[PDB]
Amino acid sequence: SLVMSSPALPAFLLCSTLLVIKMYVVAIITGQVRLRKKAFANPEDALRHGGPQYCRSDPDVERCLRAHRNDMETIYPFLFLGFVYSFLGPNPFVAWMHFLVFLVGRVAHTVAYLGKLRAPIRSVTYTLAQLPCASMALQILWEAARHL
Amino acid sequence: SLVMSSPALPAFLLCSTLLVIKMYVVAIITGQVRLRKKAFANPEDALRHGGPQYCRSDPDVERCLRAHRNDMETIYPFLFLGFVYSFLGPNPFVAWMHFLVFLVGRVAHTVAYLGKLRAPIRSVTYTLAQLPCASMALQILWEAARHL
Amino acid sequence: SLVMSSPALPAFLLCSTLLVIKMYVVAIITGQVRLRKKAFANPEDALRHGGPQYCRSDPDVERCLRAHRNDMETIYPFLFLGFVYSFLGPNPFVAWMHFLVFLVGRVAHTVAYLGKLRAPIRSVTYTLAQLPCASMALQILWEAARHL
Ligand SMILES: Cc1cccc2ccc(N3CC[C@H](C(=O)N[C@H]4CCO[C@H](CO)C4)C(C)(C)C3)nc12
Ligand SMILES: Cc1cccc2ccc(N3CC[C@H](C(=O)N[C@H]4CCO[C@H](CO)C4)C(C)(C)C3)nc12
Ligand SMILES: Cc1cccc2ccc(N3CC[C@H](C(=O)N[C@H]4CCO[C@H](CO)C4)C(C)(C)C3)nc12
Ligand SMILES: CCCCCCCCO[C@@H]1O[C@H](CO)[C@@H](O)[C@H](O)[C@H]1O
Ligand SMILES: CCCCCCCCO[C@@H]1O[C@H](CO)[C@@H](O)[C@H](O)[C@H]1O
Ligand SMILES: CCCCCCCCO[C@@H]1O[C@H](CO)[C@@H](O)[C@H](O)[C@H]1O
Ligand SMILES: CCCCCCCCO[C@@H]1O[C@H](CO)[C@@H](O)[C@H](O)[C@H]1O
Ligand SMILES: CCCCCCCCO[C@@H]1O[C@H](CO)[C@@H](O)[C@H](O)[C@H]1O
Ligand SMILES: CCCCCCCCO[C@@H]1O[C@H](CO)[C@@H](O)[C@H](O)[C@H]1O
Ligand SMILES: N[C@@H](CCC(=O)N[C@@H](CS)C(=O)NCC(=O)O)C(=O)O
Ligand SMILES: N[C@@H](CCC(=O)N[C@@H](CS)C(=O)NCC(=O)O)C(=O)O
Ligand SMILES: N[C@@H](CCC(=O)N[C@@H](CS)C(=O)NCC(=O)O)C(=O)O
Repeated sequence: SLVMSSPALPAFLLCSTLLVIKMYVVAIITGQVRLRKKAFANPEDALRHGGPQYCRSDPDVERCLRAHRNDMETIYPFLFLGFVYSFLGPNPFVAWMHFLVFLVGRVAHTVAYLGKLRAPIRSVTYTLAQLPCASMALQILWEAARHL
Repeated sequence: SLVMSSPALPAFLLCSTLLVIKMYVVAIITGQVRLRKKAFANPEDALRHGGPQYCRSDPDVERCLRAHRNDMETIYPFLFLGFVYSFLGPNPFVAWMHFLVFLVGRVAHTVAYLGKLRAPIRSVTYTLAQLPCASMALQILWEAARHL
Repeated sequence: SLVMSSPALPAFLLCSTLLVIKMYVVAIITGQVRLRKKAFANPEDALRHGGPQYCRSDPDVERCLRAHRNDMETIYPFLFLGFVYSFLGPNPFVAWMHFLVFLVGRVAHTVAYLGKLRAPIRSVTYTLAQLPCASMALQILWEAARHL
């Protein structure tokens, strides 16, 4: 199998796919909140679900959208950086640590966001998860630059 | 050519590039709607196009932005999942079907969204397109996990 | 090193990683603006930073979010298109030019957006940067289609 193209690749693919699934979970939760709170973004949706007054904003729907947006601001860059980093021959354990810190930090971020946990818990989880991303980005920069 | 690195890859690259172009079409439509409805997001834009009163929201611009955001929530994960899945040696026809269902579902989603089609047409197209994404994600999970 | 899998790859990886870092800079700036203007998105954040009245919108925070969103609408597609394009055996100089126009255009876009530069400076930088993206997308389409 081509999953063994590099020793770090299986770990990267596991963490990254779990994070994609975690984003899908946020999308599904958002839909559930829209239904339960009757807060739809579109008149056509609202008319099917009780009337035009249900095309409206809701603070919990907005919170779900913020968590999903923050995921897009961070997880998408990781999918790129982690893939490239997997092929730079990093120490297997060190690579695993980078991916695991990102995975745990991001899952914790969504829990802290949707769970409305006290500040600065969410901010700390965000920062933690970005650390391995910064590390991988710098490593890629050096490797790319030196091959120019 | 390296497009033949796997039998499923050409189909994946065709569908994924068409979807990127489809996102670009949404960006261009959004700009056209801003101009036609004189609804700009920035004072500097509004002042060039008739006055400060034209820095304002518009329901059709907001709808375009929702479609584009939903694209980012779904097409970007597909670009990752479909690329990896192409290298897991899937049945060629089965892979083609996964990519085609996603392509058709997503094009239909944008038509249903921007066309203001009755509910639940958009919701159904969304769900349809996510099915092959869930399928690919699970397959990647098993392949990655078993190589740990 | 696997960075030399294709002659264009090091240049692509350099430009793409710099652009990811540039997105991270926008995220950090956004946080600084939230703090300085006391405009937080969440009640839990506001209560830590002076009171519930500080959960509020701010035009500069909104502008930062627009720049970051526009980045997600454009840089993420580039990460995909440029990666694939690097493996289609393009002329090295021509490829470098595609990546450099995108890099310069996007950095200029963020400067024009956050700097509130007069129209149509931002719109021009956006258009410039999209040109190589359109070019790469078409090239990928032909290469993928002909291998079906
Ligand atoms: C992400 C994902 C991944 C994998 C599979 C997925 C399958 C479905 C799926 N949806 C997202 C939530 C969405 C939703 O709840 N929308 C509500 C608001 C508008 O009105 C709707 C009709 O009443 C209900 C749903 C169930 C229609 C489709 N998402 C998926
Ligand atoms: C996505 C894509 C892909 C490939 C090539 C592309 C080329 C351009 C291009 N734009 C997106 C729409 C955008 C727009 O219509 N903005 C209006 C609102 C603000 O004010 C503007 C100046 O009056 C008009 C435009 C034409 C300036 C640039 N997009 C592209
Ligand atoms: C992108 C990136 C890349 C690499 C490393 C990074 C490290 C941190 C980092 N943050 C983004 C900005 C964010 C922020 O300023 N938020 C303010 C608003 C809410 O309240 C906060 C607590 O008072 C302050 C911060 C510093 C907590 C975390 N970003 C990073
Ligand atoms: C990957 C998806 C993670 C979902 C985490 C959801 C955490 C929800 O947690 C809940 O949050 C509520 C406030 O929103 C509180 O009232 C509840 O006490 C708490 O259980
Ligand atoms: C604001 C703090 C966030 C930045 C986190 C820095 C991550 C450190 O990253 C490290 O950088 C070194 C020098 O480039 C490299 O030699 C290491 O391989 C890399 O792990
Ligand atoms: C990939 C881009 C797909 C663009 C699909 C646009 C569909 C527009 O469709 C139009 O929608 C209008 C309401 O918005 C209706 O008034 C019109 O009858 C209908 O033709
Ligand atoms: C809520 C319903 C959405 C989930 C769609 C499930 C997609 C099924 O996906 C299937 O999963 C099987 C078991 O892992 C695998 O053996 C198959 O290869 C895979 O196609
Ligand atoms: C990659 C990050 C680029 C950051 C570019 C920030 C440009 C800020 O530029 C500043 O903009 C202000 C208005 O916002 C003006 O008042 C100042 O004159 C100007 O210096
Ligand atoms: C609206 C204008 C934006 C579109 C920019 C067009 C970019 C041109 O792209 C070119 O297309 C040719 C034909 O497919 C190819 O032969 C070239 O390799 C490619 O560089
Ligand atoms: N887009 C972000 C940029 C900065 C950021 O990502 N901050 C982290 C830590 S405070 C966060 O969880 N932001 C909440 C959010 O993005 O909604 C924002 O507006 O806050
Ligand atoms: N961000 C989405 C998450 C759920 C979702 O993607 N739902 C689909 C089917 S109802 C959709 O088309 N949502 C419209 C949208 O994202 O604006 C939302 O707010 O609805
Ligand atoms: N989502 C974009 C789509 C069109 C676009 O990307 N336009 C460029 C050039 S005018 C832009 O800088 N838009 C500003 C923005 O996205 O906030 C929008 O709403 O304008």
